[PDB]
Amino acid sequence: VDVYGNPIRTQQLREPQTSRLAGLAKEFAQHPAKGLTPAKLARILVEAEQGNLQAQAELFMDMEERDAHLFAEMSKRKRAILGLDWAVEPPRNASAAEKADA
Amino acid sequence: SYCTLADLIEQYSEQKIREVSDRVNKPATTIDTVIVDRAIADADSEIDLHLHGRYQLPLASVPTALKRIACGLAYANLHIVLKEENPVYKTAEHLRKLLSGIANGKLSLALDADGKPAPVANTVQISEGRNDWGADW
Repeated sequence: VDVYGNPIRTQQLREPQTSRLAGLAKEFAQHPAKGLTPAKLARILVEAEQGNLQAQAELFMDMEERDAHLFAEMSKRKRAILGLDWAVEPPRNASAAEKADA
Repeated sequence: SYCTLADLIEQYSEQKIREVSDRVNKPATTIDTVIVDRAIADADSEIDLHLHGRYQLPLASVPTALKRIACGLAYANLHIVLKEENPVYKTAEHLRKLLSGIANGKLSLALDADGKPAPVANTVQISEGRNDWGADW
C-alpha cells in the first residue's frame, strides 16, 4: 500500500482518474487579471480561502505571465534546482537487498 | 410662423389691427392678410437672427414666450412711421432685450407645449480623445 496506508488496487491504474471527466480538458482560462482592482483581488483571495481555488490559480497564471521581473526571478529560482545532480541512496545502514533495490 | 393673424387679433383687439393693416381704404374696412403675413415673417426673421447660435432654426414647435415676442414685433413692424417715444416701440425694445438675453445665455427657452426645445450641439464638440492603456487590457 502507499506510504499513507490507503489500500491500493491495481485495477484503477489502467486508466487516468481525469479520463472520465472530459469536461475539464475543454475548459479555457477566464483571465481574471484583466481589469483587476484591489477590491476584486481581495475578494478573489477571500473566496480562494473558502475552497474556490479556480480564480486564484487563473490569477496566479496571469500574474506570472504578465510580469517580466517576477517571471525572471521565478525562472532563476527554478533553474537553480534543475541544475543539481541527484542520486538514490538506500536506507540507513542498509542491507544487500535494500542496496540492490536502491 | 411663431404667430398668426388670430394671435395678433387676440392680443391687440381686431379694430386696431384693422386700422394698422389697411392702407387703401379710409376709414379701414378689412384686414389685409398680406401685410400681416409679411410683418410676422419679419418678426420671425429677427427672432431667427437672435436665436440661430443656440438652437436649430427650423423649430418644429413654438415656445409661448416666442409667440408673445413674435406678436409684439409684428405689431411694431406694422407701423409705417414709429417714434422713439411710442409705447409700442418701447414694448418692441423690451422684447428685443429679452431676445438678446436669451441669445447671450442669460435666459432660457422654455417649453413648447410639454417637451424642451432642441438645443444645438455647439458645446458638445470635443476632440476624439486618446486614452489607450486604460481599456482594461
